[PDB]
Amino acid sequence: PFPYAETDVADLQARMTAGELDSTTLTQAYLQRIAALDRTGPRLRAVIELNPDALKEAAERDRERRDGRLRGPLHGIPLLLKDNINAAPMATSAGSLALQGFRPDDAYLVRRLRDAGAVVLGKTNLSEWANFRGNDSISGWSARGGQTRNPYRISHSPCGSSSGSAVAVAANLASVAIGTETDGSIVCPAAINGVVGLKPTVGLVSRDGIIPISFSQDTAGPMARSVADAAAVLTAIAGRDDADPATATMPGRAVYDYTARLDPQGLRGKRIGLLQTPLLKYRGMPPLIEQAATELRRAGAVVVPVELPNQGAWAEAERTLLLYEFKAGLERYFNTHRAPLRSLADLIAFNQAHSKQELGLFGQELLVEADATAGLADPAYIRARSDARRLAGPEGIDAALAAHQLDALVAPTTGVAWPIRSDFPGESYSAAAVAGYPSLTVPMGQIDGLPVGLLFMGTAWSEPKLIEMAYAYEQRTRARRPPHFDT
Repeated sequence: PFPYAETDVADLQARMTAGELDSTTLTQAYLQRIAALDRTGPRLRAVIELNPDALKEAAERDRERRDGRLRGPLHGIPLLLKDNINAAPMATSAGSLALQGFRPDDAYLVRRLRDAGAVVLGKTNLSEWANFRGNDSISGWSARGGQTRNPYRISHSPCGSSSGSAVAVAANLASVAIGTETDGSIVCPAAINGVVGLKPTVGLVSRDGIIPISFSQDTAGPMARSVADAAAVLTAIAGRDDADPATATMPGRAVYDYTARLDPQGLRGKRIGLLQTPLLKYRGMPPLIEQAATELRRAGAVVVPVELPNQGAWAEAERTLLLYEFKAGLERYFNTHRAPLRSLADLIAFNQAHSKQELGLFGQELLVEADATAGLADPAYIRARSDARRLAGPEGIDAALAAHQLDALVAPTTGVAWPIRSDFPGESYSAAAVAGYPSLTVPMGQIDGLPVGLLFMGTAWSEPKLIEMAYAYEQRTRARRPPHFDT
């Protein structure tokens, strides 16, 4: 039994601080487990590239500790980063063969994690280009990283686009991980793999140094086995960055310790709206969501059934804004970091030239459609961006919260994992993604051995409250169960 399995960040830190564990031991333990479960054995393929300097980093953190120069709660803690996040000296490929030799400098959030003392173990696989490449795509697949597998049943999907990060955390391949979300890419794979996933308000965490899709919806976020671990990571990565204008829009930003919000009485006096959608009747779901509602009520919260105004009405507008922002953002990123590719057209041409390795399972229709967009000055785009944001936020999530004076909206995150070699109606997480509002999924059980999560959504900047509520729910349920491997 892995000696660090299911061990929280605070506990690992306590052990190292007591001199019973050091970063190099913990780091090498994870690396050995990665070799045994990710590269061989069940071949989870959650890790696309190891950091050659992982041991060096861990050893330096230990020397600093012995010298009495601690950096904080994450000192010596090993973590993994989705492969669309820049982090030297590894490549940042977004899973594409086109960027296999592209090794840009650290993204802002990575600089923050390293300054906090975290050890970067490596990069995790993701649906190629964060699943914004083609139609009928396969979640968790990329040309460079292959197919990531769900550890609860390796024949099934890990979902995406933060596939490797969710799987790695669920399989105890690292303490915590960082993923990114445009629309469902953090909370969906987190729920599908039985872990906690938190997508913050757009602007809380800098997007600088991340291969993008949408500046309107994109955001990095923590993935962990517990809410406390996710809160510790958020505390380290949140912050204003001059390179990302969205971070300047945050009201009253301060050096906030989100772990202070880990209140076991966090649901007392709260009001929650249980979203009514067909997902509540998903096979095997009724008992789980009913039990969750009961736990929330017993914890002191009022739970009332509500419908999200404009549910899905933003679909068309969102599709439009993503196409326009993807071309603009990707080309800006290529230029800023001097990538070997200079345009979206170059990428499209590359995949065609390497069709055997890149276009064998599905195409690149989204890249093609995005390349044909006029630009950000197009009236149609401006209208779409405005409509999507309005429908999902002010007239969506906010309208529901105001109608019953609620603190949050909850619902099952999604259905269960499906066979890889083969969209669940009623999902609600798109509202938070499109509104740029915070969402957080917590394990709430399983159906036929496959994890199911409980989703929490709130208005902009409500992370402190969402964490309090999610933690309170988690502490009285402790529903997560680790995956069982054959050998």
